[PDB]
Amino acid sequence: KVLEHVVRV
Amino acid sequence: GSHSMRYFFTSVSRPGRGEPRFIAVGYVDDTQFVRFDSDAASQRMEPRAPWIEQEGPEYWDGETRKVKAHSQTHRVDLGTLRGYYNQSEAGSHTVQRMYGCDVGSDWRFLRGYHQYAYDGKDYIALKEDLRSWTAADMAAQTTKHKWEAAHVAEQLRAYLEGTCVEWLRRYLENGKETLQRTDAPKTHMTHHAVSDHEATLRCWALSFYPAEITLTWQRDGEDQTELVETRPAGDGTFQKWAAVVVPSGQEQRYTCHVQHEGLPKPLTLRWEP
Amino acid sequence: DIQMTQSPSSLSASVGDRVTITCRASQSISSYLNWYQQKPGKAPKLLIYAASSLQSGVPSRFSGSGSGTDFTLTISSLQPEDFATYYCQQSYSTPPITFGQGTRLEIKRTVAAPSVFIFPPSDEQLKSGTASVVCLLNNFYPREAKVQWKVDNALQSGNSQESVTEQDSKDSTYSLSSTLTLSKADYEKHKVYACEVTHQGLSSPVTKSFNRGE
Amino acid sequence: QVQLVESGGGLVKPGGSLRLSCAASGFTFSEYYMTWIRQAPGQGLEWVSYISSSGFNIYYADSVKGRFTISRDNAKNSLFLQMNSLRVEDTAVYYCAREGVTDGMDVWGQGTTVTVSSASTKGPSVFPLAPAALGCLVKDYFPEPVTVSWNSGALTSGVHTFPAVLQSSGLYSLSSVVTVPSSSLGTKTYTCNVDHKPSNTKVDKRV
Amino acid sequence: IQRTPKIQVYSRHPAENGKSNFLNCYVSGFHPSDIEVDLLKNGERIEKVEHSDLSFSKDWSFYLLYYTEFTPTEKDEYACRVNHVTLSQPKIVKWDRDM
Repeated sequence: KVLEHVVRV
Repeated sequence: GSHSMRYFFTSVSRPGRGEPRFIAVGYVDDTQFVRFDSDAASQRMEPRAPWIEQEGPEYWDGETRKVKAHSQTHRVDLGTLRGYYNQSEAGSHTVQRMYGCDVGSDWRFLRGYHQYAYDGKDYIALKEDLRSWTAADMAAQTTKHKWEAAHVAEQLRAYLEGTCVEWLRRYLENGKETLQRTDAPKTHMTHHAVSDHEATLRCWALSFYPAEITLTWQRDGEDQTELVETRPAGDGTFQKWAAVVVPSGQEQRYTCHVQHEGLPKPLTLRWEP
Repeated sequence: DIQMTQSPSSLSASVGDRVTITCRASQSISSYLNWYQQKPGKAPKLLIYAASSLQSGVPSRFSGSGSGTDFTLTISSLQPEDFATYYCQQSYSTPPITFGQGTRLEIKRTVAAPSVFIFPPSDEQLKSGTASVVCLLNNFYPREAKVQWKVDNALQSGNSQESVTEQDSKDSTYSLSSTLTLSKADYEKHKVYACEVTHQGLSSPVTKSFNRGE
Repeated sequence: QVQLVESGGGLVKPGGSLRLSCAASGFTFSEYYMTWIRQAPGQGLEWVSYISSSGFNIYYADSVKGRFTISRDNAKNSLFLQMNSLRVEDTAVYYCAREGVTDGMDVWGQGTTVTVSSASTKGPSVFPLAPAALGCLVKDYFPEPVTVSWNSGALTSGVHTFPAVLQSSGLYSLSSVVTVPSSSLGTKTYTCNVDHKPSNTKVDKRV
Repeated sequence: IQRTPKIQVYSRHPAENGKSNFLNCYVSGFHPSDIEVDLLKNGERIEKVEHSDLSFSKDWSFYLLYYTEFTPTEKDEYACRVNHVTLSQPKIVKWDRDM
């Protein structure tokens, strides 16, 4: 499964 | 043996042509099983394998939601990164992301990755211990202090040691007939004349799986040659060949050695006219 | 500990105008600013994130800009459903997370003078040992009004409280009530009571009074 | 659909204790950090607490340090806040907020109300206000709210019910007035209906 | 950081005159992602060509696969025409059934 969210740079 | 699951994300800005382009693909070992394209008509996560189509509708709903979240973050990142490097709003740029996990023969966690790139160059990457970051540029240093003050590696570590491995085991259980197979290469050798005083011998290896193979030439037991990249055959197998130019009459001195995990013992080919 | 300072604290506008709110930070928050919107009696709602990006499902008339320490929220064309309170929040650190003090947006109309009434304390409350006098203002605009309590021309202070309704739905006016609390002995000591009201729409302070016993 | 639901807020006394909850559904709870935001009556938003995704990093506000305690249970999708040694300045509406997918906090709860006071349930006293316009004064009740209607709901145009204010003694009081034509006033008779549920009290007053 | 694609034209199965087969054109190792690939028959462009999804390698360079169905013939000639931003002119690669 893919991640729930990613953090912006 | 060992197995792995990976996810690839790409975002390309288009100045003066609307929204940027977003593409996402998922791979289990060397087999692709999902994809998402922003230019397609469905705007959904689509399956690309037979064994993944037996999931419920909630699976696809969650996947679509999460991939759209990924695209939103990538669209803010394009702007911010253009800001860092003092670039103009005329050109198109690219951001790329990759993460996944590995398991061993006992299906237990071995490694996890998470990498980020901008314009084809490394930007920031998670180290092997899953707690620190590697930033080879001053702007990545700026990003790295923000990410180390906010504990992002905590979510990444939990995810990789949990959900990644659990669902990888589930996928390997579902698509067992396809994912846990090995195909030995059907190898043979050809011969072509290279004018009056030379010839070229070509060693083939067709329709094997997975993509890891080794083709080496030996003349009387010593290593030496042209190598091509392992190419997809189009239906789940791969191909490769290697060639060497020999003086005429000395073709009986050369041998081709093939190593693959689908073979119990490495094969050796000799020219048989 | 980064202090966020909004300006102004209240702003009146009419349907179809252009609005602008500012948020000032104490130090440099490069692009970590979010804007919220709260209708009276409900939970907040995210509008803008990353200081310039529009939340999914929000009309395109909202827009945000700015970076560093000076930011802005702009509404190109007001609608009847855009009158609410707006907050700014920083995402640059933790702990703590800090919000702005808020900016209320109201509807503008023409000036209207208040009607002043005064009610004497009934005997049924005098039986219990407490006297309460009420001065009422009715259907005025704008909200700023001043009420002074005078007892035998002796200016009072400290023992009064006020309550203001919300802007009306039909004519967009307000109402106000100021209550003066006294004991039985202190109420029996004096004779004449009056409230002095001062409003922009009035040409001069207006006073209503009544005589004790009558 | 993602959402949060609070529960547990009620009426407590100074020095007492309470435990709030926030049940999540529609997403993976163990991948987001959660917060507690409060809003005093007629004031602005104020941050209270914070807990990370796995629960290793916890922060509190300076005003609530040493008295509150936040925790989470990732297996059951639940968030808690243990409030001990409560003060009067802790009266507010509390929200649980989930972090955003890119920035901010985009999922909020509906809010639960917490009241800290040292007064007991009391019924209201109704007094008439007559000198046009007239009304009736609702005084010294607890707790909030009361509902005031005129002529059992027949007189609805021109009625103004002001928000209740907290007196110095810890009790509430509000007023309700109506503007009527002077000639009509003498003929007919106006009355205000006050209903206080928490005390089971009903008073009808003739002005 | 701008790389030139590497092209390979081949067939899925061993080519045999008169037996249905597939023609592949595998471009790899390029950056950026915009590329123009066509499969030709006797110099004319084929219309029913399909391709795979855009992915990248460990060095962040992209790759694609274009394929179409064909029937080998002793008289027909096949090729692949590629154009990229790093190429000053298109690159034509003929199909040699011994490679």
